[PDB]
Amino acid sequence: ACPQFDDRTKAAADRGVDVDRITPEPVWRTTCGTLYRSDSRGPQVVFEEGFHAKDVQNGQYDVEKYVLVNQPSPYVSTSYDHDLYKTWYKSGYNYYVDAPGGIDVNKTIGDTHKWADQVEVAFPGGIQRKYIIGVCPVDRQTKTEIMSDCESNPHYQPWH
Repeated sequence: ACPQFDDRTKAAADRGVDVDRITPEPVWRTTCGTLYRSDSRGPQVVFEEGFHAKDVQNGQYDVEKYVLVNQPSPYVSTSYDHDLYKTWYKSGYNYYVDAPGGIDVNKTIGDTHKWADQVEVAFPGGIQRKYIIGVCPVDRQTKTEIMSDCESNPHYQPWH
């Protein structure tokens, strides 16, 4: 099965997320399959730092408002869909994530909002580097992964 942790923000790269300010009430992901994140930053920084959120102290904690309007927030978005990179094909990297928890966005705010088809999992306080498996770069012209240039994260620590 998947290990469950009492700390729903075990995955976070940023200490000090205030779980009680997350609204509306979060439905936490309890599975442990691979998740994906498109990002413009290459693995040199992402594997060293993990994914930190833009604004844990003063960002937008309401999940509905954060989906309606992109704005600094305590959340790092990922998706259940390996192929979401093809929509976001101008972001040069597709990161493969194996992290506990996260807020299942469609379970929390419903499945009819603007980004429901992106099947998102939002990580409050981001995702520490030990939960990032690796990356594949994305070719903008063909919208495909450059699979000969993928890279494992030296800091990935398997946990199940």
